Amino acid sequence: AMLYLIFYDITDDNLRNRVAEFLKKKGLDRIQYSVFMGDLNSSRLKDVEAGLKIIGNRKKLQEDERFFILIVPITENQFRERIVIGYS
Amino acid sequence: AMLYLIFYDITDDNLRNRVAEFLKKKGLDRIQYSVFMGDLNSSRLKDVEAGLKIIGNRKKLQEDERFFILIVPITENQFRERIVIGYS
Repeated sequence: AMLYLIFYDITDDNLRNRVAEFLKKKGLDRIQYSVFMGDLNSSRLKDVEAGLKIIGNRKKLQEDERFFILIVPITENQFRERIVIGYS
Repeated sequence: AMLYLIFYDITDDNLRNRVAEFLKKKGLDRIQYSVFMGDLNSSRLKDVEAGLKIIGNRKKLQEDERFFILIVPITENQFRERIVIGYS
């Protein structure tokens, strides 16, 4: 199974919490408030994608509202090469 | 030069705008409100990292404030394999 990184930007608190809860239930590792990672085969990737699409299956109501999820395959080595920047 | 994906979660509007402006000036391609990508060699990666750290060189003032940037190497093929989910 390939490793995936999942990043999201969801302004609605309710929808964001649904996404976080869903990804946790799928067994993905949470690495930041809005970032998860984990291994997914074809079946599990399809389930994740379908669930996330259902959560986003609505219309935006205000121009500054965002709902965006990016799922990208990565390798363990690439993840080890990551740079994380925070307050310092 | 390796391709990088840059995701961030920055609640302060001023700092977020400084990051977006900086990454644009560095020639990275913007792919979402808070996501960029592009090729960086060692020299250019170091400059990007140093600049982003300077922008984050302060102390958080309220518990729900976040400043997080993740830089990860990826390949063009991995990016072509990405899944993007939005409102639908």
